Amino acid sequence: LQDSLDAGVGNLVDADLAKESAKLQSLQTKQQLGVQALSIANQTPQTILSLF
Amino acid sequence: LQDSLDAGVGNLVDADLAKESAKLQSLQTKQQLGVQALSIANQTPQTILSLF
Repeated sequence: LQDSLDAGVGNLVDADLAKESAKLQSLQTKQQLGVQALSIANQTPQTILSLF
Repeated sequence: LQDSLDAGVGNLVDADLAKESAKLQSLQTKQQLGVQALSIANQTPQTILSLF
């Protein structure tokens, strides 16, 4: 019964790490893509300076 | 919400400078033409001296 209760605790709280590896690599790509998009959005306003 | 309020203040007060460049160049040309027209208007009266 104690082994069953420990297995139930593990079923209740434990994460599935094998899916987390793919989620981690995808988020690591997404964060750099977001940094690049933010850099381009920062660059965008300054083109007005060429008009003067 | 703070970002939305900042965007609304910018929508309210901010100028569109890309039109301002054209307005500035046209206003400079208009100022030069106005100085020329004022110069001719100053010159006009003094032709009376040829009659005497």
